[PDB]
Amino acid sequence: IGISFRNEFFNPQTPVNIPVQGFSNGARLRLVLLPTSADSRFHINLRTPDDIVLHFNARFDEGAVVNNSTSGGGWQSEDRHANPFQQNKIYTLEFVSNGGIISIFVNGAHFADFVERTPSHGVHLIEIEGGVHVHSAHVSH
Amino acid sequence: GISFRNEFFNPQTPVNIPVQGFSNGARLRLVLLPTSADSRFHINLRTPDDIVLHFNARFDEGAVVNNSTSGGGWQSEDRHANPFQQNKIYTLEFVSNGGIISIFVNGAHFADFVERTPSHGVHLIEIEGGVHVHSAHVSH
Ligand SMILES: C[C@@H]1O[C@@H](O)[C@@H](O)[C@H](O)[C@@H]1O[C@@H]1O[C@H](CO)[C@H](O)[C@H](O)[C@H]1O
Ligand SMILES: C[C@@H]1O[C@@H](O)[C@@H](O)[C@H](O)[C@@H]1O[C@@H]1O[C@H](CO)[C@H](O)[C@H](O)[C@H]1O
Ligand SMILES: [Mg+2]
Ligand SMILES: [Mg+2]
Ligand SMILES: [Mg+2]
Repeated sequence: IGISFRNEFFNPQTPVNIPVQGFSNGARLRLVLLPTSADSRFHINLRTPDDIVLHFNARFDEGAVVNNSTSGGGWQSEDRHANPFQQNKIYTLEFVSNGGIISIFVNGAHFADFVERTPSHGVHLIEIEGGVHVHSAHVSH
Repeated sequence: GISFRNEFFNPQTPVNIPVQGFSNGARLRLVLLPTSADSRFHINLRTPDDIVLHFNARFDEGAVVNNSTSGGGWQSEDRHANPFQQNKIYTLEFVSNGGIISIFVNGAHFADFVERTPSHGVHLIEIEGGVHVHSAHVSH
């Protein structure tokens, strides 16, 4: 398992599954991504050992982003947003976690807030799956 | 394969740390406690072909010796006083400055080491010998 002096990795293979030491107190995850036509959805999960704190799901089949989470392994209430992505275009997607709110930006502009339902301090894994190519992934605490 | 856990605690010696991104400004910070288990310990910063810096604390000789390899053979030593005592805690930091690695102990400059081969491609840190590692941290 390799680490980086800049906490950044290029061209990781999907599905990407990357350990992280919590995701709170101002942690930022920056992804440069290209949604693909290989699947009609892709998602990013910020997972603790027990639950998903945030599941961010881009859905080209439904024309939406769906955010949700699990508690005791069951899905909670969905937040639905417009889909800010187009397949085969490049996006910089950032998540920023502080004070129980995970703020989400696309190409530098605020896209949505997610009010977490389980503490993001317990996050231990960043998972990226589905119809998406990850060009780069970076975490700053 | 890859991890954003750039700081970790209490790894067992010997520690093998696969790394990338050792460029100008990169900093390795270790909190260590030398032990009586062996009269020496060392830190190697390696590329896939050579040791860029072998930092070796020696309680038997009363010195730190720095060196490097070319084609697997040792080059010329730099020898310094030993700043460490067994069973005391030290923060040891190595900073790449794009050709000179600057080494600090407890926040004070200890020594510079002039690289004998470029270190851009350092891919592996090893920590071995009579030392307990409380933490390792890579950053800029
Ligand atoms: C299970 C429901 O089925 C579909 O028709 C969706 O429109 C709903 O959102 C549900 O899908 C599930 O939604 C969760 C998040 O709430 C996950 O995205 C899961 O992958 C998806 O199957
Ligand atoms: C082989 C030499 O043995 C003693 O004379 C030491 O005082 C010298 O420093 C040499 O020791 C070797 O030094 C290299 C670095 O030049 C490595 O530390 C190696 O482990 C050590 O045996
Ligand atoms: Mg399919
Ligand atoms: Mg500089
Ligand atoms: Mg400089």
